[PDB]
Amino acid sequence: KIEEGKLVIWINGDKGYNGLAEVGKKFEKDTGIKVTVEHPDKLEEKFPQVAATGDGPDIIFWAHDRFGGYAQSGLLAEITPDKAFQDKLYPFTWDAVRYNGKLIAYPIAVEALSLIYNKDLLPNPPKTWEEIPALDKELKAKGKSALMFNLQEPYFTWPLIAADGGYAFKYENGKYDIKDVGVDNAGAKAGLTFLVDLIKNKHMNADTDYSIAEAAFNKGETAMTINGPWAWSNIDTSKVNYGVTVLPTFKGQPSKPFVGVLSAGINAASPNKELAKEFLENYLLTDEGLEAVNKDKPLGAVALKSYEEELAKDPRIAATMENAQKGEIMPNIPQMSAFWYAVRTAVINAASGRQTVDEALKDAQTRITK
Repeated sequence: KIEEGKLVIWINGDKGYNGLAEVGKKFEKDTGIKVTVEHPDKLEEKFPQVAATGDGPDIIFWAHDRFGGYAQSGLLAEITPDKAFQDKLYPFTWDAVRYNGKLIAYPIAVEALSLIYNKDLLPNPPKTWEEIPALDKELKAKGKSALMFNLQEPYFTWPLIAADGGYAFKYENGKYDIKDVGVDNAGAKAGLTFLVDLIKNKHMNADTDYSIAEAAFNKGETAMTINGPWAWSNIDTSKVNYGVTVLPTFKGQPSKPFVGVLSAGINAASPNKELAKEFLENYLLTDEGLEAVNKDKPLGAVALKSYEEELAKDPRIAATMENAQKGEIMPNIPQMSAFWYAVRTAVINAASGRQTVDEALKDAQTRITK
């Protein structure tokens, strides 16, 4: 039971606060409803504290992965965006926020991975995964390494398997297959095989993580680095020209790194569903509101086509959104998240040498089909 007549909004992201806060003010100005915007980071540890007591915000934002636990806990209220919004919602992302064949959530922001590399040093990046350890090899004798993936965590080992195209990479005439299981493919096995073998070959480091790479970036321990665009904010400490290319190679043909679409829900414990309703439909999912939020967050973030139509004007973002279709949208489905975690444990058991690639993806398969 959340207090009536109030709108508490737990925003989720690096910034975006002022943008959404100003939108919250506009809501309060027109409705008279007191709006409180905040960002209690570490929801993984903090959210449960209010979730288990029937408390929390009225509106709350989650990552494509983290959201699955939000709906799983049963704190997600039914959400029905304006019919026009559902039309402006692309099938790729509109289905991504469904569950049990029902629309349960709405997207707010779109992010994707990539291959960030030192362009000044090597303007020609690895064309494929076989050319990743090629640069680790050249630096191997130099006491350095090109690849700086988080390998202690499954962050950059899960998509390593998926990158090959044998796992979590489907397409059917404007649709995606998230019912099949990819870990049983040799392509999926190859990705995990690459991990383990290249660790033994002293090109990859299972110990390397965010904090190690971050320190390496600030200290300048290596001549170059290969990592995602999320780590680029730490990579660019060197103040040199870093370039970007396609990280994954899908059946021998690269296209576009996987696209993680952030989404938000409404607290079931909120009696203020009408306040979240009006805010959502009138403000949050309005081009003006999306622009306000993207005042602090990257402009690439988009909820509706109606805003993507304005992003089409941007030579760079338009091309990104076009190429985004060449990848796959990550659904916020609770079951899909659990299916990913099945592999996220497999990649670590194999990296640590607890079990083989076959055994690792065997256990993953079982967990996915469970």
